[PDB]
Amino acid sequence: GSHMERLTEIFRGVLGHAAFGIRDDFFDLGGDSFKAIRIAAKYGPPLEVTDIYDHPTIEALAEHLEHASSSSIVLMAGDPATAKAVVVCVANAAGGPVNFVDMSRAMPEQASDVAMFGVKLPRTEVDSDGAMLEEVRRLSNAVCDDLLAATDLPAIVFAQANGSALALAITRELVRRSADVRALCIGGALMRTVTGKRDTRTDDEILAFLGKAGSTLPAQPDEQAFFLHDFRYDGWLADVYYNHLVDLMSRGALEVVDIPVWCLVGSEDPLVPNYPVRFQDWSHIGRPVQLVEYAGIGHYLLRDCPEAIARAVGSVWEHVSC
Repeated sequence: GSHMERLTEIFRGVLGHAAFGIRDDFFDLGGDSFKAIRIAAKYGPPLEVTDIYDHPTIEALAEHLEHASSSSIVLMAGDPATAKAVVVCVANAAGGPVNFVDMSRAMPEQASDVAMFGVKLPRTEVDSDGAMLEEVRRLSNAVCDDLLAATDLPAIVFAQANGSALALAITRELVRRSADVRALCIGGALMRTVTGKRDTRTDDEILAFLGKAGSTLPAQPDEQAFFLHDFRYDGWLADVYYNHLVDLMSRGALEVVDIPVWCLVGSEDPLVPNYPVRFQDWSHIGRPVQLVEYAGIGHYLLRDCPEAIARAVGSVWEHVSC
């Protein structure tokens, strides 16, 4: 029915109880990350997960929906009118712009000149690896189109682990169009040099992997279902694109871009513990390659030191300012 009526129905279904009003905070009574994703998915397209964080009440959220407006990116910090550069952020598997919330909230104090856009992951249904590669091309072109229509500022591409895959695509597209790309920043990932295997693991094996990486899996089976759908989809997409790039390398046909690459890694990351020798493999994509090492931190830099990641993005911009 109405905006607030659908919001109240979805909130009562997702939170557990019906004793809920339109002025109560979403987080002060059990709301979170997964529940916000589930809410944004059930409500429909025009609601984004970040709008629940900027508007954790049903009335304010419905007002936002009134003057709301489809884009492939979402503005998270700064304003392109006053800014000197923009940063396009791609999240890890099962993620999205939400992953950068904290980081965005640190940008005004760590990179005041830089605006932040987050890439939305539609997860379009496809029936083949070739269709998946066509979808990677379509999505990278959509992100580039929306970015070049949103701003004409120098652009930095930031990637979170698995998101690196899509990030690479975007960067390369932006070079084909001779757009103003000045840096590729990648967190908690390494360039893939060998053809990869497809993810045939069980849900429990994924839970163990995420425990090893330092993350817990949600308990609600619907939240788990959405998380695992997105996780396996993103893994498939990234595997396809990295295998394409590795084939290009095998034949010597991967062009090196004159764009610097920053590799931000936590020192205690159990997923890339061989980085001291492998981080330099980003030379296949761009040069020079710079390493920033965060001591005592694991894989999830955006969870454990988001302010420092904003600081790294500001540093990258000032390094490529002139």
